[PDB]
Amino acid sequence: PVNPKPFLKGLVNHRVGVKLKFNSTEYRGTLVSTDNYFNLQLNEAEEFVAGVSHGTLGEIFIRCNNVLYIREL
Amino acid sequence: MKLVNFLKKLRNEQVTIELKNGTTVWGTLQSVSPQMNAILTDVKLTLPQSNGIAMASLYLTGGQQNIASLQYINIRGNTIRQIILPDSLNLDSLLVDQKQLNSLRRS
Amino acid sequence: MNGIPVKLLNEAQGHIVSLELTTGATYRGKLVESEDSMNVQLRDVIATEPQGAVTHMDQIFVRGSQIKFIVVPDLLKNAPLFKKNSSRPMPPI
Amino acid sequence: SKIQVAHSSRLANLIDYKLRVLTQDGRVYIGQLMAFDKHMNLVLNECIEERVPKTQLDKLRPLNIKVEKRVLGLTILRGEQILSTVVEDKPLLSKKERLVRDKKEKKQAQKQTKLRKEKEK
Amino acid sequence: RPKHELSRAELEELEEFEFKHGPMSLINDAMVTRTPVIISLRNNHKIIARVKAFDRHCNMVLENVKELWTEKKNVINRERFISKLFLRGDSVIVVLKTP
Amino acid sequence: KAMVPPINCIFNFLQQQTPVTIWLFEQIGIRIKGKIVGFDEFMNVVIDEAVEIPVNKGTPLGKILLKGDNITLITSA
Amino acid sequence: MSTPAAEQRKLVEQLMGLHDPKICKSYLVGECPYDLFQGTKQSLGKCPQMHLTKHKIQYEREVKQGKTFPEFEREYLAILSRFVNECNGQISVALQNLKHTAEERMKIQQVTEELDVLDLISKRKEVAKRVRNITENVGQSAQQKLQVCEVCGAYLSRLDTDRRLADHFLGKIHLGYVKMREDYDRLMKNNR
Amino acid sequence: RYYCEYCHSYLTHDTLSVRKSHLVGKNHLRITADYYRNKARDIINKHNHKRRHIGKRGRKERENSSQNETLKVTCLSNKEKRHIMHVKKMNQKELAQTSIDTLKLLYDGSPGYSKVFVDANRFDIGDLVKASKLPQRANEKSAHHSFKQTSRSRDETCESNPFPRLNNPKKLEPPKILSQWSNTIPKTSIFYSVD
Amino acid sequence: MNYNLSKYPDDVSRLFKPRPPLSYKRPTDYPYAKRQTNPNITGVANLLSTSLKHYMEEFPEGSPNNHLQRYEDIKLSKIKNAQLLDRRLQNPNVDPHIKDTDPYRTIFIGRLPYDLDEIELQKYFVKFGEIEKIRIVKDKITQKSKGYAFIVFKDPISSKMAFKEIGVHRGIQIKDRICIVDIERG
Amino acid sequence: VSTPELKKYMDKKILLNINGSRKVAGILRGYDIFLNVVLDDAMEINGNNHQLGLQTVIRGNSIISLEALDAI
RNA sequence: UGGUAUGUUC
RNA sequence: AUACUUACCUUAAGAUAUCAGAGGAGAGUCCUACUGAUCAAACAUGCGCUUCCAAUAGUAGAAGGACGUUAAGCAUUUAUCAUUGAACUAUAAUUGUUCAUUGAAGUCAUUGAUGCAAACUCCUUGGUCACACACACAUACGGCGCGGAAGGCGUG
Repeated sequence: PVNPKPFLKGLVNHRVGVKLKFNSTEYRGTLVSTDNYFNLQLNEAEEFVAGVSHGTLGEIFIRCNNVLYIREL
Repeated sequence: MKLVNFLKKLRNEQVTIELKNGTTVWGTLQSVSPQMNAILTDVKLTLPQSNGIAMASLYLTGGQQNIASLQYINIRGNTIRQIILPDSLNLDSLLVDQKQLNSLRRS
Repeated sequence: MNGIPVKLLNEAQGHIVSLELTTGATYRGKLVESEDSMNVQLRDVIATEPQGAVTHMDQIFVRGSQIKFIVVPDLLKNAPLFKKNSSRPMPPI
Repeated sequence: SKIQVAHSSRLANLIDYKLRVLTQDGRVYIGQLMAFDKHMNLVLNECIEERVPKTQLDKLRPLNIKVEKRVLGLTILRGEQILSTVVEDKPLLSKKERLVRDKKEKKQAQKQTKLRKEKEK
Repeated sequence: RPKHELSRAELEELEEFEFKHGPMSLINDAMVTRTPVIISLRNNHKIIARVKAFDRHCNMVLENVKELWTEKKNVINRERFISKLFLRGDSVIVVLKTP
Repeated sequence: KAMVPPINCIFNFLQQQTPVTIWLFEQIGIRIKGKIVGFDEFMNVVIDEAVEIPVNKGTPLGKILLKGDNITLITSA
Repeated sequence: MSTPAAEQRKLVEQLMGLHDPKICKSYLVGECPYDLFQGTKQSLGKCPQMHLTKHKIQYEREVKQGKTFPEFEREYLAILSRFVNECNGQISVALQNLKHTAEERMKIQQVTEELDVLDLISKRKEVAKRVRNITENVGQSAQQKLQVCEVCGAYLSRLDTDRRLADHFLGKIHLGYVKMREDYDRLMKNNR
Repeated sequence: RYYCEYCHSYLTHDTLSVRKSHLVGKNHLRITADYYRNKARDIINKHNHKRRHIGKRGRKERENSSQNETLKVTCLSNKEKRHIMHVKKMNQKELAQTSIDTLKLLYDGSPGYSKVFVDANRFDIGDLVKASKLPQRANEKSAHHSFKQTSRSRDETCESNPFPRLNNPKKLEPPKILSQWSNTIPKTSIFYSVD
Repeated sequence: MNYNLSKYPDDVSRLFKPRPPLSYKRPTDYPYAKRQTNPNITGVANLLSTSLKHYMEEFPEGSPNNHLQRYEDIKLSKIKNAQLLDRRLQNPNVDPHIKDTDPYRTIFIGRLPYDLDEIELQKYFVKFGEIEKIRIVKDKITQKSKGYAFIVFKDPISSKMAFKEIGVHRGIQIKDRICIVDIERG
Repeated sequence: VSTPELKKYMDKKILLNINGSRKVAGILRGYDIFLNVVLDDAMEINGNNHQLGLQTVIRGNSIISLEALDAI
């Protein structure tokens, strides 16, 4: 019924979370823009190493090479 | 807007290349493919402080007698991690991007 | 387009070749039918796992990206693909 | 190894040289290239594959090193799991002899085209 | 829209439009305001440097590179100052821009 | 019977809305359980009601756009 | 395409009421004749109506349990009847060409000249002349030795062995036309 | 587009169904087999001799070698050396093509002859024999041979042919000898053999 | 090794006796179950806290980009040239040379010769209808013939027929050139 | 570009290997130009047994080779 | 506007 | 070899080095046997240039190997789990000890594998070249013979 491109254009301006492949880097922030190669741009992101935080980051560009999934809270 | 054409303007430049295996390669550039398959001459390569696969790749190239001195090495694109240019070269004149200037003039 | 090595791999069809995989398992058998994407099919396959043991498959089909190399027989040392100045007898219109 | 590899040569000029090509594992293949492509898939004549064992690696870490050599003959190696290639040994016949051989191949190819034109008539 | 059926020789204009108004807004802001960015790489080589050029493969030219990694045996931090660098987009995990 | 291509296999798997077990990469990766709602040509599969269980205490995850390069295997639980 | 990712994108874009003229009813029921003759020498060109896989899956799910539509079946029956009439006209033209080749002017003149000289001892001479005329007729028929295929209307041979004939029967034209004949016979058995 | 380097024939846009059918047809088989045979014959027949290195020999070697003896050189005419080298080439090719086939005809009445030596009921390579029959799509290739097939099935047991001497066997072949050294055979046998 | 599926004869197969099987030894790399990059990569928030304060203190100012400045100067020069072209093109009722009669009988002949005269143009225009006025347009900065003229005839139908006869036969052959005629397009 | 020649594996039991040990034995129902494999009645084999649902689809990136368990 | 391969007759 | 039938297919595009100026064609584009500069290729050509080219006034030796021998050389390390029975150390899916029934795969290799070290033998390569068996050198060595192999630089 749905496709990842209308779901991902509608995912803009939401507190989303992105897990990486390494199980020690998870970035949770507000999505700004996303291209057709699915590169991610976030704002006021937070680092999550194995669940626990380390500090706020801000405007950040997450490459689609190292993403595993993106979630909606 | 591929920056391999920036490296095509870097002939006879005495650079270093850190590979993804971990090897630092000091040598002069001769040519580079558009797929970034770069050939180098007057080369010495060194694995710093380990990775036993990188030590095997360092020794099994002939000319070891851990700085290995080799005459001519071609390097594949996906094994290049980063390349360090000499600081005496001016980046403001080599990055003029004449193909991008012609594409902007064609618009 | 295709290139010389994929034409050489398509040349030695129906011959005893030996593959090595990326994991370390070495296969050896008769090539059934090679493709341009190097997804090659072998028959009477003898296999050596990276653990060391030796087994025998009847009909294997390996994907081209998980191949380290493949050994063709030596009589393909002299091939017309290796000729540099072979002219072309009047291609059709 | 005092070979003095050419200073401005590429893969079209390095053909029929006894290469010593390195891979990601370090499984070094020694042999003559006879063809390549865009993905750098190299055929290797009289090729040998050499490695070092895990016990020899401790001695290699800072002398003699006992490498393990297997014989592959004429193989065809892919360009994905390779890292670097160098020129180890020069071929048998020289540049002038290869030039005379290439002129003989061109004259033989022109004679073959004249024979095809004679058979077409 | 499919990529092969857009047009011929006008894909560079769409690539520049995606550069100005897409995920490339941070690499564009760093090269015009000369702010230092922190690129974390796939082998713990964190780079603090200024961006000089942009590429489709995210091949980035960096000037006044201060790179830092951590050796875990025991725990030491080793840094290096490199004047000019051409970084491949394969190694890049993430790019952070400071305000 | 006939041939069932993988795109139509995932399309029928989408229509039936069976319970889904999606595997991933090795020991770092974590097996996910959910229900498929969307996919594309690069196999970026969108799943809902996701509970993750590591390789041999599951936690809810919500709605997930799982990318293609880590997807290994899809089963109907 | 040169890349397979564009091929997969094309498959997604062509895979993702229902009584509309845009949907090919012969493909919605199944085995469209414009699909079974796509790239062969007997090609009809291109189907003007669009083909879809999601509509075919919905029609299969409806015909599994829900219901059936007789209008698309009647349209497919009319299309199969028109194509079978065109193929029967082509087979009749091939049979007329074979009958004209068997009844050529010089061949009938040679047969009449052989039969004019065909007329105990006289009965044995007439039997030998009839055997010679049969040998001449067999030599005249062996110059082509082309039969007529009873189903697909192509040309066959009697002296040809069964392996080349089995290679002939496994084509796109013959499989498609046998499937169309099976569908036409099923619809004529259901209607009558 | 596709070009066969062997048959020197072109093709349309590169279809796998056409290229697969091209390597099965008989003309490509003949040209490919003849080309491989001629290239193997050329790389065997190429006498790549070593480049000679003649040095100024020692004095005492010259006083020793020029006083011992002078040997005689034998040499033949053109047709003689041509006929001898042609006989040597046919002998080399008939030795390269031959093989010892004594175990196949020596265990012919064995109870497991139909399970190993028949080469069609073999387990590991019998599917390769049963797969490519060369199905003879020409009627003349099937109508040419009019002899029996004598296909021995696997299900032949020990009940069939119980006594191997009543069912008429063949006397085994004698050990073949070299025809150039056939004049030194003992002309007198040990025992009297009849017929 | 003894019996083959191969379509080649036995004389080819004796030449195709393959290499002996490869002598297997123990591998050196990690297996593909263990092939991965490094885990537990820490976050970049520690560099923005302590290392950024030492990094900004050593280089408070960045290097200027001469290539980006040259590209921006080229874009600004192109924008200024486009603005000057728009101001020159945006700024037929405020022209004294175009103060003739209505354009229904006023045709325009363009790409004419630079050394032509008004008498030959009037003789060419009066062949297919009576001409009321003729005016050759020139540049204001220099007194050179640009090759354009406007001829207003007495009737619109005769002027339209003259323009069709002059533009249908690949341009009217005016004595050194082929000048086509069309509407004034006012 | 080219469709892989898996026509001989149409109604036969195959055994995929996944990345060094995950041996999924199933019945090949369909494939693509990406070597994505559709298996009916899958079964995980470990050196123990584990069932993998009725139907499954397996990504061609993790697929290395496949053994034809059934005779052709 | 064509190509590749195969089977009959002269 | 001609004549005919059948099976499959009938094509991703654009271009051929770069920069500056002048002229022509109705801000943008094209052309110049148009002009200057850079670069690439080919053919010649020279730089007291760089490296190598094996005794014969002997029965040798340089480079690369043996997938050759002594050599089964010398020194080390392993050669399956579970249930139960007669005793049992015992936190285990009785692990440890002696014997056995049964259950799933079950590398061959222990004359095996790794490390160490010497000797002998045999293969492919060369200028196995022209004169002579000679007293030079702090500006360390008259590189001022005929060539060949590899390479650098410069000119047309």
